[PDB]
Amino acid sequence: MKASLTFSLSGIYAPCSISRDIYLEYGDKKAECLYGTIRLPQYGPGCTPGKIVHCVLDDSLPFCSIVVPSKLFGFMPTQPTMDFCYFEPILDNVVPVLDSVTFLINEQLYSKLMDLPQEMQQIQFLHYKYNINSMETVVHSRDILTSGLCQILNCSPFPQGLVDFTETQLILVNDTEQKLSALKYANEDEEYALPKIGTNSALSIDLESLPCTISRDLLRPAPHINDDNSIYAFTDAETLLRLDVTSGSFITVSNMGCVRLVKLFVLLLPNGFKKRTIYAPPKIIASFPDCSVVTISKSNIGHTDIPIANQVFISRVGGWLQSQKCFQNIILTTLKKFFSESKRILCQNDLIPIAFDSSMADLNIAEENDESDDEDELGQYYKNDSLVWFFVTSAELDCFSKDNSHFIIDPNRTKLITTNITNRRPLPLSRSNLQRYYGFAETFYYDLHIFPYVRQLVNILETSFNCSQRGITLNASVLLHSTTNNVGKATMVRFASKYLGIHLLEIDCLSLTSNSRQLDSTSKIIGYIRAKCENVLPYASPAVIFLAHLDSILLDVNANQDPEAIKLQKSINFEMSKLLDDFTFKFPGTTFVGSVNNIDNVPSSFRSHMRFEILVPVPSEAQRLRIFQWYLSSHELNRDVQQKVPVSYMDNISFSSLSSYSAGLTPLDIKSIVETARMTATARFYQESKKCGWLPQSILITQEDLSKATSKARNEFSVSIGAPQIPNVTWDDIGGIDFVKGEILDTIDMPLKHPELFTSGMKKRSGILFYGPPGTGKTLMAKAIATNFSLNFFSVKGPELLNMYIGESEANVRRVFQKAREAKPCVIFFDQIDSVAPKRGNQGDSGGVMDRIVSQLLAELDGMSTDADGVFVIGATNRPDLLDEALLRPGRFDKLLYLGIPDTDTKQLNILEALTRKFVLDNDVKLIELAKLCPFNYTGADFYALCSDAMLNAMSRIARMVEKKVSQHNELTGENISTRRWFDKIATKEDTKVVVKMEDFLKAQEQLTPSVSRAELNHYEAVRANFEGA
Amino acid sequence: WCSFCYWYGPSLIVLDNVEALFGKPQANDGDPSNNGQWDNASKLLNFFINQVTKIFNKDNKRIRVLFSGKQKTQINPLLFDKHFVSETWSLRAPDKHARAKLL
Ligand SMILES: Nc1ncnc2c1ncn2[C@@H]1O[C@H](COP(=O)(O)OP(=O)(O)OP(=O)(O)O)[C@@H](O)[C@H]1O
Ligand SMILES: Nc1ncnc2c1ncn2[C@@H]1O[C@H](COP(=O)(O)OP(=O)(O)OP(=O)(O)O)[C@@H](O)[C@H]1O
Ligand SMILES: [Mg+2]
Ligand SMILES: [Mg+2]
Repeated sequence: MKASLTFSLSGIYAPCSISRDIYLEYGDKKAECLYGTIRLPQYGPGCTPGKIVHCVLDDSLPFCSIVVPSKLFGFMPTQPTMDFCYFEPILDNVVPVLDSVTFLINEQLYSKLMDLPQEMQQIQFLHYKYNINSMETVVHSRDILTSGLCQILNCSPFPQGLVDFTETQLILVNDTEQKLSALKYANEDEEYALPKIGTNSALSIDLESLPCTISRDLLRPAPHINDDNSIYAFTDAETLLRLDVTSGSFITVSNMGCVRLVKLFVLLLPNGFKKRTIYAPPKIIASFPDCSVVTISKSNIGHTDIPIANQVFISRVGGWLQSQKCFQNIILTTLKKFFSESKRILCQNDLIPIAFDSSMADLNIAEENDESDDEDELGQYYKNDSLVWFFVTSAELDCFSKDNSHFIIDPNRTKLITTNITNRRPLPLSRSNLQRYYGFAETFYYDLHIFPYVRQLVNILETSFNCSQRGITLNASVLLHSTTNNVGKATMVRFASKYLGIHLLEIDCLSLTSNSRQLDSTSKIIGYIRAKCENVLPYASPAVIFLAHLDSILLDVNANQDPEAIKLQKSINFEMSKLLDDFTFKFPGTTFVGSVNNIDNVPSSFRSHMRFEILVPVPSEAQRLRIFQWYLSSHELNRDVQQKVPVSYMDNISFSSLSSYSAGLTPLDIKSIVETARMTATARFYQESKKCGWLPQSILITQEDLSKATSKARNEFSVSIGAPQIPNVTWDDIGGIDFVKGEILDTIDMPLKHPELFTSGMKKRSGILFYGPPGTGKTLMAKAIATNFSLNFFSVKGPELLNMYIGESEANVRRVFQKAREAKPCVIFFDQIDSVAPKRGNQGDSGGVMDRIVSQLLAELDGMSTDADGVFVIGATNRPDLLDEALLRPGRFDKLLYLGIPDTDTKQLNILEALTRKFVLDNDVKLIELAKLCPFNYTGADFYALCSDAMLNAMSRIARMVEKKVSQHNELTGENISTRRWFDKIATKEDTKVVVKMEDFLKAQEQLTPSVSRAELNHYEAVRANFEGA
Repeated sequence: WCSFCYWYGPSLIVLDNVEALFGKPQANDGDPSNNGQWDNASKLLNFFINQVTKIFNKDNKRIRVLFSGKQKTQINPLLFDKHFVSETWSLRAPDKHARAKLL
């Protein structure tokens, strides 16, 4: 509900107070004090999370009104205040008590508390200082305690709740941090820092634009006339009180150009805006393009002057989002609506924004003319999603007039007259956004330090026009391509265009292409591009033309296809190349952007007509940290959920723990992650919504749901060859268990640059070729290190993915190493190299009908290995007799690394016990050492086969115990029947609780469980590891 | 279809046999070159996914879609690659008790 909002200078922790009507109607006597919730009229689409409030009766307050302590929000009497709120009483009175709170305090009072000998002295002094009362005090994280001096950091479990001094654990913090000086409430500032002056000519000061529109009910002075925000402008009372007006009735503006007329309004305290500017709708900033930033004027121009235009011409500004044929009906309709709905003020040489809903094709609604209002209700079931400019000429005003620069249009009198083109520069996004104001599906945004190649493309386009045209012309063409196929490369253009104010045309010739049959539809494609562009390219001042998916059109030439079709390809290639230059003849300053998903398929016959190309890689850690910040920022996460309850993350999120551990190689579409989380978080919210113990009144994301989401995203893509980073537990890189473990870390610690920022260009990498423990271990070993000192395990799966097809399979090697390197930091596991089994040309593959894997692997990954960065090998060879030793040598991939199998003296017996753990051994004695009754040289993975046999023996014991219980089940059932029901309906715990007490690991071991290997083959490995494996 | 869908508010679409509209031919051999990744049907599928994705990002309440088919993998590559699909189910040969109720 809405209630009248008012303020007091009372302390932040004092109770609010409510008008007698609210107190009598909603003061439930089951509670000593009425709890409630507040929200304010925040600007824009979002909303603040509803803040709990505590209140008391006051019969003096006007009907349906609230007083709140100004310092709760940080308001001050130095500026005009708000007047109404969203409120609710907390029905059912239940409110959570916080598990803990953290406080941060200046050094003086911090030390004065920390040196106190007892807890209650600290508590009571805090109570005195801040008027905090146990149980009753409402608190939120980031709440102020005193500006300059102390603040409330965080709360648990919820970010808001009640404090109990006996059970809310109190955490007290100081660090002398200068951030205390940044505590300034919402205001604390002496305005006389601009000293008073008796008169001024124009008060020229910076003009800027809002991040959003302003809802009409916010318009505090509320002029009675129905009139348009498009004429309104908004700023503080500061500077306004330096004029001789408030809520100014008449303002006019010019900045070394034409004049605009505007109306002024005051912005209120809750904003986070600049301390000094005027904020305007973009309708202003369509004038003064990218400049003209500072000058205004105010005078009594008139209350109802300029009331007509006898004739005008109004114009399409033109643009691909405008000039295409099928949108015309709705744009013209909403255009006439813009003039029909009210009188409005216009200037000569002036721009009106108009927006519409796409996909309104075929649907015409307002078939009946006039009648009762309907357009506005559709206009609130609509919400706009594409935006275009219309331009109006000067009015042909009758007779002589001193006013010759501005005019009013209204539904009566003169009609709209359309005219062909009026070319105009699109606004640069850094001067003012537009999408944000209209809340459209938003062009992503960059900071130019972290992404290189956006800066590259920017530097191309920014120079080729504006900075060039002072001199001789220069066209440009660029091709964009990427190894990975979802990299967002099209979105790059959507960005850079708006960033540089480049007028964009974009072409969906991927499929919107008529008959388009490559092998038949002869030339229609070329007509489709040419005749389309020709109708819209002329009289666009800059121009970039962007084609999606050139692989739809261009293709290679091969023996496999009809020469007739090949000559069709030839014709299309040639005419495309000619039209590409023809734009450079007919339409000066045109620039061309191509995009291709696989660079090889465009023949060099076209590729020669590049001016540049860019490899766009998959992003890396610093980029991913930026990109998650985007998706989890408030306004983009919210705007599409129409549900009134807002959504947010909470700042305990670890963007760094996402950035790598959670993100690996993942091929963008992090969107999929954030949406998967948003669903799951919403589910638990609607779960508790079933009148459960509390309702935190906001959807709150949590790290656990991000972890679940990312792990799901690695397996829902079930075809994916990859693997997660953490297949390892209890085995976290125990570098002290043996010397060899003490040396695996060398190959990772060094390229982690901890010894130096290595040159990436001298010493060959100490990649490891692991004999290790030859019999068993290797399956674990690489995974164990990979999780605990590295970051992924995407691995070559070495036996698979050799393509049989003629001359193809080099593609799979080049792809696998590309996909490996595409994750910056982590190894590839390689099985036995017998997965490749390179074997020098004889007694096998014989190097003839197959060479394609090894003939690549000898080279390209060794090139990377010699630059010695990012990616590392950890192969697990056992049978070098099967291999050619063209690798496995000091010249390429050295460090033939051996460990052997421990003879009998092992801590690994203790670690065997430690991993039979997680399941109970009832004995007090550990009884492990009797396993050493095994004859020596035995210590293989069969340790855990023996734990399996012991567990199965416990299972057999409990199985025969339940069989005995079944046999006597007549003791509690009329028959020894229904066993499959009985165990479930009795279920007296006893849930397979483990019985390792029977020590049956020896009872297995004494059988000489022959899956162990102990033969001379082990001696063979043990000797040859030294004799040849070194 | 999309035009009607946006009109009727919260709405749902199904396609009883998606294989006919958007099944990639299983032979993987419509052309030997890379453009086998964009035969005519897959071209339709991409157009559809683009339209839907664009309207969906405006307001997720408005349209969902159900695809019924033969084998969850065998529909189409692009359908998974773009993360258009997600939450999923399958029917299984009914158990004896339900089998009795059916009979
Ligand atoms: N790094 C990113 N930054 C911003 N938006 C991104 C990013 N990665 C993906 N997206 C979003 O995903 C979509 C990417 O579409 P786009 O056409 O640019 O590429 P794609 O479809 O993955 O590739 P292709 O052009 O090869 O078909 C857009 O909606 C874009 O906003
Ligand atoms: N040194 C060890 N300490 C403890 N457990 C070990 C050890 N070596 C092997 N194991 C057991 O065996 C697993 C790792 O070795 P495993 O028997 O799986 O290798 P493998 O299959 O012979 O290896 P490869 O990949 O070379 O074929 C571990 O998960 C553990 O159960
Ligand atoms: Mg794309
Ligand atoms: Mg193994």
